[PDB]
Amino acid sequence: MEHVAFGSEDIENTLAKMDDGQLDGLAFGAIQLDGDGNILQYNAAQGDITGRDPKQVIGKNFFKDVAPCTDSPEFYGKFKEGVASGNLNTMFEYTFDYQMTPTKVKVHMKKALSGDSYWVFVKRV
Ligand SMILES: *C(=O)/C=C\c1ccc(O)cc1
Repeated sequence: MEHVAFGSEDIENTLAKMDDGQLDGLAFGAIQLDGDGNILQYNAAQGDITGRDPKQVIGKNFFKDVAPCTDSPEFYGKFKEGVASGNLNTMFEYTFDYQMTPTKVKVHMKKALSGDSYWVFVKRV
Protein backbone atom coordinates (compact mmCIF):
# COMPACT_ATOMS: atom_id res chain seq x y z
CA MET A 1 0.00 0.00 0.00
CA GLU A 2 1.38 3.32 -1.27
CA HIS A 3 0.29 5.98 1.14
CA VAL A 4 -1.29 8.76 -0.90
CA ALA A 5 -4.60 10.37 -0.01
CA PHE A 6 -7.24 10.88 -2.69
CA GLY A 7 -7.42 14.55 -3.69
CA SER A 8 -4.05 15.43 -2.21
CA GLU A 9 -2.76 18.71 -3.62
CA ASP A 10 0.68 17.51 -4.61
CA ILE A 11 -0.63 14.16 -5.86
CA GLU A 12 0.94 14.49 -9.33
CA ASN A 13 4.43 14.95 -7.79
CA THR A 14 3.98 11.82 -5.69
CA LEU A 15 2.79 9.59 -8.51
CA ALA A 16 5.53 10.64 -10.94
CA LYS A 17 7.94 8.41 -9.03
CA MET A 18 5.76 5.31 -8.97
CA ASP A 19 6.06 2.51 -11.47
CA ASP A 20 3.13 0.24 -12.41
CA GLY A 21 3.56 -2.12 -9.44
CA GLN A 22 3.56 0.76 -6.96
CA LEU A 23 0.46 2.25 -8.55
CA ASP A 24 -1.33 -1.02 -7.79
CA GLY A 25 -0.70 -0.37 -4.10
CA LEU A 26 -2.84 2.79 -4.00
CA ALA A 27 -6.07 3.02 -2.06
CA PHE A 28 -7.94 4.43 -5.06
CA GLY A 29 -8.25 3.84 -8.76
CA ALA A 30 -5.73 5.52 -11.07
CA ILE A 31 -5.82 5.81 -14.82
CA GLN A 32 -3.19 7.70 -16.79
CA LEU A 33 -4.30 8.98 -20.21
CA ASP A 34 -2.52 10.68 -23.12
CA GLY A 35 -4.14 13.83 -24.69
CA ASP A 36 -6.16 11.70 -27.06
CA GLY A 37 -7.62 9.70 -24.18
CA ASN A 38 -5.71 6.51 -24.75
CA ILE A 39 -4.93 4.49 -21.65
CA LEU A 40 -1.27 4.36 -20.57
CA GLN A 41 -1.69 3.09 -17.00
CA TYR A 42 -4.58 1.40 -15.22
CA ASN A 43 -4.10 0.21 -11.67
CA ALA A 44 -5.36 -2.70 -9.63
CA ALA A 45 -8.02 -0.85 -7.68
CA GLN A 46 -9.53 0.54 -10.90
CA GLY A 47 -10.00 -3.00 -12.20
CA ASP A 48 -11.63 -3.83 -8.90
CA ILE A 49 -14.13 -1.01 -9.31
CA THR A 50 -14.80 -1.54 -13.02
CA GLY A 51 -14.21 -5.27 -13.58
CA ARG A 52 -11.67 -4.59 -16.31
CA ASP A 53 -8.41 -6.52 -16.46
CA PRO A 54 -5.80 -3.73 -16.26
CA LYS A 55 -3.50 -5.36 -18.79
CA GLN A 56 -6.24 -5.75 -21.35
CA VAL A 57 -7.25 -2.10 -21.45
CA ILE A 58 -3.83 -0.47 -21.80
CA GLY A 59 -3.68 1.11 -25.25
CA LYS A 60 -7.45 1.41 -25.66
CA ASN A 61 -9.27 4.71 -25.99
CA PHE A 62 -11.11 5.40 -22.74
CA PHE A 63 -13.80 7.61 -24.29
CA LYS A 64 -14.35 5.58 -27.48
CA ASP A 65 -13.80 1.93 -26.57
CA VAL A 66 -13.66 1.27 -22.82
CA ALA A 67 -16.04 3.77 -21.20
CA PRO A 68 -18.59 5.19 -23.60
CA CYS A 69 -20.72 6.32 -20.65
CA THR A 70 -18.09 9.06 -20.03
CA ASP A 71 -18.50 10.35 -23.60
CA SER A 72 -20.59 13.37 -22.54
CA PRO A 73 -19.91 17.09 -21.85
CA GLU A 74 -19.90 16.29 -18.12
CA PHE A 75 -16.79 14.11 -18.35
CA TYR A 76 -15.16 13.88 -21.80
CA GLY A 77 -16.02 17.59 -22.33
CA LYS A 78 -14.06 18.56 -19.25
CA PHE A 79 -11.09 16.44 -20.39
CA LYS A 80 -11.04 17.93 -23.86
CA GLU A 81 -11.05 21.40 -22.38
CA GLY A 82 -8.18 20.65 -19.93
CA VAL A 83 -6.14 19.10 -22.68
CA ALA A 84 -6.75 22.08 -24.98
CA SER A 85 -6.18 24.54 -22.14
CA GLY A 86 -3.14 22.56 -21.04
CA ASN A 87 -4.40 22.74 -17.48
CA LEU A 88 -6.84 20.54 -15.61
CA ASN A 89 -7.94 20.11 -11.99
CA THR A 90 -11.51 18.99 -11.39
CA MET A 91 -13.44 16.70 -9.08
CA PHE A 92 -16.99 15.51 -9.48
CA GLU A 93 -19.28 12.58 -8.83
CA TYR A 94 -20.33 10.31 -11.67
CA THR A 95 -21.99 6.98 -12.36
CA PHE A 96 -20.21 4.17 -14.17
CA ASP A 97 -22.81 1.92 -15.80
CA TYR A 98 -21.41 0.42 -19.01
CA GLN A 99 -21.63 -3.33 -18.90
CA MET A 100 -21.54 -3.21 -15.09
CA THR A 101 -23.74 -2.62 -12.07
CA PRO A 102 -24.32 1.18 -11.97
CA THR A 103 -21.66 2.38 -9.56
CA LYS A 104 -21.36 5.85 -8.08
CA VAL A 105 -17.89 7.27 -7.74
CA LYS A 106 -15.85 10.43 -7.02
CA VAL A 107 -13.66 11.33 -9.98
CA HIS A 108 -10.62 13.53 -9.85
CA MET A 109 -9.02 14.55 -13.13
CA LYS A 110 -5.68 16.33 -13.09
CA LYS A 111 -2.81 17.07 -15.49
CA ALA A 112 0.30 14.97 -14.88
CA LEU A 113 3.67 16.58 -14.28
CA SER A 114 5.02 14.97 -17.41
CA GLY A 115 4.35 16.00 -20.98
CA ASP A 116 0.98 15.21 -22.49
CA SER A 117 -0.40 13.02 -19.77
CA TYR A 118 -3.47 13.32 -17.56
CA TRP A 119 -4.63 11.46 -14.45
CA VAL A 120 -8.07 10.11 -13.70
CA PHE A 121 -8.55 9.15 -10.04
CA VAL A 122 -11.60 7.22 -8.83
CA LYS A 123 -12.95 6.11 -5.48
CA ARG A 124 -16.31 4.77 -4.28
CA VAL A 125 -18.83 7.09 -2.69
C1 LIG B 1 -18.75 4.45 -18.42
O1 LIG B 1 -18.71 3.82 -19.44
C2 LIG B 1 -17.94 4.57 -17.25
C3 LIG B 1 -16.93 3.84 -17.03
C4 LIG B 1 -16.45 2.50 -17.26
C5 LIG B 1 -15.10 2.12 -17.17
C6 LIG B 1 -14.69 0.87 -17.46
C7 LIG B 1 -15.62 -0.14 -17.76
O2 LIG B 1 -15.23 -1.40 -17.91
C8 LIG B 1 -17.00 0.25 -17.81
C9 LIG B 1 -17.37 1.53 -17.57
